[PDB]
Amino acid sequence: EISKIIRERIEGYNREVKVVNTGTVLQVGDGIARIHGLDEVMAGELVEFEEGTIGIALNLESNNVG
Amino acid sequence: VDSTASRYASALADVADVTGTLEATNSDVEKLIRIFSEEPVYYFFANPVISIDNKRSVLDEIITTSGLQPHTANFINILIDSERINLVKEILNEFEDVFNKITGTEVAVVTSVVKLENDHLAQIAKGVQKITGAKNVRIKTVIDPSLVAGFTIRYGNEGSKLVDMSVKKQLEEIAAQLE
Repeated sequence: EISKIIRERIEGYNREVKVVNTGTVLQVGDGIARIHGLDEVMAGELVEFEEGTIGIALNLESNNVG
Repeated sequence: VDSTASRYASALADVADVTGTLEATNSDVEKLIRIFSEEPVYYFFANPVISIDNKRSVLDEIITTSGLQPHTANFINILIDSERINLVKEILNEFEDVFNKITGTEVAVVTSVVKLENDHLAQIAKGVQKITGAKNVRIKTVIDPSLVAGFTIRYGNEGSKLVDMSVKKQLEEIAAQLE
């Protein structure tokens, strides 16, 4: 059984990472990034990065987004 | 079967077998399965984005409350280091099948329209240890109404070998009258 401290701790980590319209970069190589998250991004949506680069979402895989 | 989920579970059982904690380890593995059912708990461990360092600290706290076996705590730590926490659920389920093999036990499934008594279960266990060679036999019951009256058991290494007499009489009589 998970205690009350450990339940609110994991949701503390989980609440932060799972933002609604945001993502996290997993890989970058030679013109393509794989993004963790972006759960509500749609096929073909423009996707803006933190340095400022713009991307287009093509592969909406079940784990990540190409 | 030999897939990565199966491969890891087999290792976990082998170390328990060596150290004679097969009963002790099995309880802990059953205890883990309750832990990782929760969508929120499983998601936290599984996703790549959450930092690995944070995962260990949380994992250690979880282990302490749980009071898991010393190897079992390692085994999860090994999974986390080697990235295979995305397939924990497959691994945990796989261990049960391996654990029966080591004991020499066998599992059986018997199903009925209405609940039944213990002596019937013991005699089905007798027959399954006869035709199977369980060192020991094991049994499970699932009440399903859409049959007529019978019992169906299900056994083997996988959930494969099936004998029954409820509706197989009726479907058999359709397929025997077409003859």
